[PDB]
Amino acid sequence: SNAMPFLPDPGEPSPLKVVIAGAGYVGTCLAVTLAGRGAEVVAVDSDPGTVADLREPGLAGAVRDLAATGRLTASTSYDPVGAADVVIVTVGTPTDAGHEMVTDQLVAACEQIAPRLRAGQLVILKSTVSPGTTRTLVAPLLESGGLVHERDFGLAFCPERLAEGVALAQVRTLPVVVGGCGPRSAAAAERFWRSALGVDVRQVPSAESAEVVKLATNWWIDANVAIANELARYCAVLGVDVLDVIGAANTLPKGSSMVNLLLPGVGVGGSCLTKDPWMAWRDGRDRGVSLRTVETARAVNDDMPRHTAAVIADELVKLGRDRNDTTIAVLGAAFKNDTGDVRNTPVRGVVAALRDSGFRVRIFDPLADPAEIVARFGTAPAASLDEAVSGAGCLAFLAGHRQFHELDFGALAERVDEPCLVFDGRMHLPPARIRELHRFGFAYRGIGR
Amino acid sequence: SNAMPFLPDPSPLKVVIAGAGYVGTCLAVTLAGRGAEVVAVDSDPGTVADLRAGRCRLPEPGLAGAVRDLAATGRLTASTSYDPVGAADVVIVTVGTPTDAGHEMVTDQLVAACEQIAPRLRAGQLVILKSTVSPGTTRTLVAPLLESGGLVHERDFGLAFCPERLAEGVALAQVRTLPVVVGGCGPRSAAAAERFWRSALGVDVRQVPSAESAEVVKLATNWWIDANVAIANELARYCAVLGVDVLDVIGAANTLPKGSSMVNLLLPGVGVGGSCLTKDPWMAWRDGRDRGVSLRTVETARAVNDDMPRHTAAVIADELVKLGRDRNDTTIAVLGAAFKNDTGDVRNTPVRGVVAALRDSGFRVRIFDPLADPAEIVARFGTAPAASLDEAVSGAGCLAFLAGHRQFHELDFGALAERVDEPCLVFDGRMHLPPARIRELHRFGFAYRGIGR
Repeated sequence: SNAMPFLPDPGEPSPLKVVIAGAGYVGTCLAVTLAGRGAEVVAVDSDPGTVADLREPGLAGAVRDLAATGRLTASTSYDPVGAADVVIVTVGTPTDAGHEMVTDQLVAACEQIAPRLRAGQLVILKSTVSPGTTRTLVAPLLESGGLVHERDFGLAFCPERLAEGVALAQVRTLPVVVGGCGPRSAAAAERFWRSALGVDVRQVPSAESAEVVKLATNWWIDANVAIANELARYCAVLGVDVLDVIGAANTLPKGSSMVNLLLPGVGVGGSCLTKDPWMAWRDGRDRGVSLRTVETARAVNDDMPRHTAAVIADELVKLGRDRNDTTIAVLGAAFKNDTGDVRNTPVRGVVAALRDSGFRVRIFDPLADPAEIVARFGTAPAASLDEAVSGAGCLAFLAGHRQFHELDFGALAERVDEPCLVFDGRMHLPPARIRELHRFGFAYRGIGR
Repeated sequence: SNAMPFLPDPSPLKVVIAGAGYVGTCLAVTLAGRGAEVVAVDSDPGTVADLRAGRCRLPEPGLAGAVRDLAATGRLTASTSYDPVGAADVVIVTVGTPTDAGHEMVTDQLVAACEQIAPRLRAGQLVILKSTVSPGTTRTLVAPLLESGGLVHERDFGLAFCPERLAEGVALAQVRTLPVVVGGCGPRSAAAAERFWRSALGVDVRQVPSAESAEVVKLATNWWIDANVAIANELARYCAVLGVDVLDVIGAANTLPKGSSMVNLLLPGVGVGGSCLTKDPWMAWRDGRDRGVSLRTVETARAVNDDMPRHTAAVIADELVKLGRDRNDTTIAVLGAAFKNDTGDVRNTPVRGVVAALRDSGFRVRIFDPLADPAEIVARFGTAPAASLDEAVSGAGCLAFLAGHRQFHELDFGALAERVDEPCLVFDGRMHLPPARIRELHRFGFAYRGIGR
């Protein structure tokens, strides 16, 4: 009979008790941010390794501090759901070869939460799902234990909009999109994010609407990266620098803000950009809508790793080098800068295409695990940066990690084999920095640069 | 004598604008208004005689008045001859650059303009090309033509490209709010062009390393816009099958910072018109193709936006069928024929495709745009428009807002409900009415529908 049914008063002396189902990257970033603001958070993950550890810049140096305050704990069991105020589901939602969502992890998480759910609790789904999942799949699974959503517990979908590399800085200033499965669930979700995170909230009329926001965002990004890569390939045949063009074009106000030509790269990786547009495409296809912009964006960005390798080989040929006298040092293997995730990386495609022509390739990413490189590239990486760059006739920066921008190129020039080509895939070095490389005797070339 | 700069440092700045079209006149009046002496040179004796008398046939708001006043100050004059080029400080080329069926630029007007300017060029002058051209035109086509008279560009005279980024409808009100992109054919030409725009226009300048780079900026902008309207139109068709409002989605998505600014999902519509968006991407595609680069994003964006007029008509007919209406009891009042809101240009509009597709399934269609010329509608749609808003809406079983003019947002829908034939469908194509306004329509007895609304 309450006016605020699914959430206590934010000025309550007792801490807010939060349970995060799925202690992945999104899960841990949210856990540390919530715990840092005074909430008692339990991270629940099926992997015993992740759980034992808990018990991204700034993440490891914040999980440790909050685990010591006692506000951040972890469990393999869903038993702490019963004492919780808010349950946030961030478990994996991978797609199959046919771009259909694999509900196995979500279904398992919901089947475990459902009997432990208590009236008055708030449940937020955060996993990237196909539209209608919160209301037609998740809600009935959570209702098996006798409760009814919106009436007994609040159920809302809230898209994850974390930027890998600057996640902990961006998380606490960015507005949260909230799609409630009803007016009670929508009000509780907004009240939660505003008090627990200190962020603004953008309400949408339904959970479905909030599910579309996520897929529309990744479709927009992936398709704009495709415009940008083709623009780079076009600038390349004109002898024009694409970054000067993008910079000048983006000074024009248009739509809600500015003309926003995204930066080009070596291709697109991660879950978000290579799966979410295909998921929208399949969902649309099953409903009779053809998403041609997705089809084209995915084909354009999937051809970039092979194109990047062709540009490298062509630029090396122009220096009088080839697959017989050049060893390529690939610096950066992750898709996202300031991350070490190589699960789905366009670097894999570049390396494979260079090795397909007959080139000797060395790999070095300072943030990636060596076994992760072995499992993804089939070869062990270089022991250190010096082992990778020594005798290299090419330095291919296929990830723009902070550590690569902090390097001394004057020292590098003394280790590499001259003439050495520096290929700027995802560094996007400014004109002043490019002059430094040439001064040390380096040949500089980039995608549309 | 020292090596000269390509611009002076008491007497007013003398400017000659080759091509007194829309872009030409907007620039002429803006330059003259700030104290420059401008001569507009046009091949059409009609345009020249008008500007000389203070007349302007262009609808651009504030333009015919700006002409009127500046022609009276004597700072704005016009000529059919290129003879005033010799007394000029700065020569700005804004002549037409249409494309053919093959998306190849038709250089006839540009070549004629340059062949006339070349023998009149003197050392130390500044020449700016502003026409939307294929990359490399300033340096490989225009420069040799201007060098026939003995001079050498960058050494003897300044040559720079600077893209036109005028917004039709708010041109004069925005021509000074926007930084000018300057692509010089050298450091001397680049410095003179920046100095010119900063002093003559009072705007900031954005330098790019070459004329080619500045030529790409224009084509990249229109390619980005056209392709981002295609993403938006498909997103609307997708939201439609989900029963989700596309504007709530776009609004929420655009709250995320990304790239240089924000995630910028453009607004959906009934298609794409005008010279810029349907020709500039195809021009880049054709230039890339000749150089071995496939612009697939352009191919898809053009196909997606060309299918929108037919799709919009199909949605209208389907929504009318669901109401219990058909081509036999419904007359459709199409309100708005211009592709751009708060403009009356119907020369290349997706509204033509919608109307034609509705008339292809036997529907009676009335057209009413308050800003468009009636002869412009007759030439494009083959039929005369409605005499007034009341003639169009009277007995209409459908009100299809295919342009979002300010005039349409001001209408009394309580009053329209009494004029239309009930049940009446309001098709929202370009109005983008908020949820509160849609509720008000339902309360007058209107049926409301939009693609992805």
